[PDB]
Amino acid sequence: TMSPNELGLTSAQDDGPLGQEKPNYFLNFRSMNVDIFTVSHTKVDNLFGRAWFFMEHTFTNEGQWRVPLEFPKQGHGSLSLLFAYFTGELNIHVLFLSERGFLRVAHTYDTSNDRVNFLSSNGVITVPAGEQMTLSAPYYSNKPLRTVRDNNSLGYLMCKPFLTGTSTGKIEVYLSLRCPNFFFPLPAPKVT
Amino acid sequence: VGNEIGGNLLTKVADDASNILGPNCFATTAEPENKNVVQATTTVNTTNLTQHPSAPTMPFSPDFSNVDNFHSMAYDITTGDKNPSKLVRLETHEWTPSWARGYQITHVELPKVFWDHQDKPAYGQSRYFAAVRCGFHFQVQVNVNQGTAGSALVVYEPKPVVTYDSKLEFGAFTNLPHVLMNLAETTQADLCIPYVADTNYVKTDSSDLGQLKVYVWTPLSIPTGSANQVDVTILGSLLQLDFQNPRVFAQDVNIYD
Amino acid sequence: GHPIGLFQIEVLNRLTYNSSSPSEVYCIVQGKMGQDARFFCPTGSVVTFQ
Amino acid sequence: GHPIGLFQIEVLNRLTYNSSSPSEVYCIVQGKMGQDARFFCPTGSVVTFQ
RNA sequence: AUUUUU
Repeated sequence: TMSPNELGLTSAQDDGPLGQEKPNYFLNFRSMNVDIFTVSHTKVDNLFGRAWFFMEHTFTNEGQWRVPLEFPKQGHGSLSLLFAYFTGELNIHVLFLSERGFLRVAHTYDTSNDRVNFLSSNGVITVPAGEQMTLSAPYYSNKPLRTVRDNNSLGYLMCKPFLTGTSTGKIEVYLSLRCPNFFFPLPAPKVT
Repeated sequence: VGNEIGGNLLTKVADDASNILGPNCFATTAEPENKNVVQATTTVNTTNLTQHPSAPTMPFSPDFSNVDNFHSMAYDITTGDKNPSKLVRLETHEWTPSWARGYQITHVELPKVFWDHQDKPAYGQSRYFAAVRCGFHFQVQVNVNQGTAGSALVVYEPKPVVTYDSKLEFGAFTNLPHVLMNLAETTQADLCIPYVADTNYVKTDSSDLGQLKVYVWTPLSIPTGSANQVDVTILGSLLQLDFQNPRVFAQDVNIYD
Repeated sequence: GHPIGLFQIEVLNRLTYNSSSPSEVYCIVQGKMGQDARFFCPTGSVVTFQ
Repeated sequence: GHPIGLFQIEVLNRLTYNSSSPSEVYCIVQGKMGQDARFFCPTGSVVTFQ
């Protein structure tokens, strides 16, 4: 039968270990699980499998664009802030808004700003002018886990546009992740 | 007999006065989560007694193996443990030419020499224990060019010998674990010495358990052109180590009577 | 959107005490989702965290 | 002969109390031999009992 | 790592 513990009478100091799926009941009530969709939208793989805006850059020259990729404190991706460590594939969505040209895109977890000066083997995919691509950067990190908060939690993204004439433009970037491994959930964030 | 029956004297009554709509009340009685118990926890030489314990906690689906499966540190897991038994340089003196036979080249305070400086692998632990019981493995090294010749006596002298050293006849020291090592023939001597004393344990940081010495069997015959600076080095390893008596940090404690 | 409901904690029996015990105590209210909890559509954000 | 060792009882957490309880208590230290205790040679006496 | 889907 039902114990008084499952009827509401408990002790907060006896909750450890963390993660106790204890059932709560009372007459005329029982946990009822009803599904509306064929699958879950709470699963990490599904939720995060959907991109979210990151930032935009307006180029004028053929200079390079180096930016510390990090988890959002803004979109639905904020749900990541509930975790401390991450590891797995990273999907980067880049939109190359230009009349005539090409956009070199690369990604690395390497902090050194000189290993990027060349782009030899940092994944120089080419998005023709007015096009957009979605490259999935592997976990080529030198650290087993990525603190989820760091201003560079995610590796740096590089964008060296190869323009042809006076043409200029802007590169909007949004991103998601493929199968994410989050660990050791931390306390909920505050609001600004 | 009473004082707990609150569950089946309310759960049943309703179950007895229930209609097609079922019982209109359910009552369950049991013991509180915070029961009258006592918990005891023991770590190395420690015991924590608590009479008001609480449910222990821990992270989600935790892994306490504590072993890095990637081995970011390629070493044996027991490296830190065995570290203090590691081979180390105990001494290095210079064989000054023109030293008659029997002359003592260099000595070494056993076993406190393994904690000779704070830079000794064993120095760390040695400080938290007053008693010691260990075995030794010495390797006295002496290098000399082929042109030169000579011989040194590497011998282990227990406290008994060290005490009455002058009363003993040199040339008979070959009765003790030694290595008459003829230069120009051998560059290193090996000596395996077990725990030797008149007491089960020796006070840490003591000269007890004897000491290893190196004498001049036959003085160095160094030709004219040949070099004249021969160095004698004493290396030591602990075949087996054992620190028992706990004590304050490096405080002289008397295990003896 | 719409509130979850009205939450009220009324006094039933005055908190009793004695010479060496407090005449008033502190209370904490926590909240979580049930074992049948579910979330469905992800939408935009209404606030910015830090 | 040689002492058994240094015996020290330090305070870890101040003895708490209330209006009707003592602010300090009495303590007693007893000593005995373990189940592996043994004595060996009988010797002369160093003191005289009564 | 059915850690694309069954």
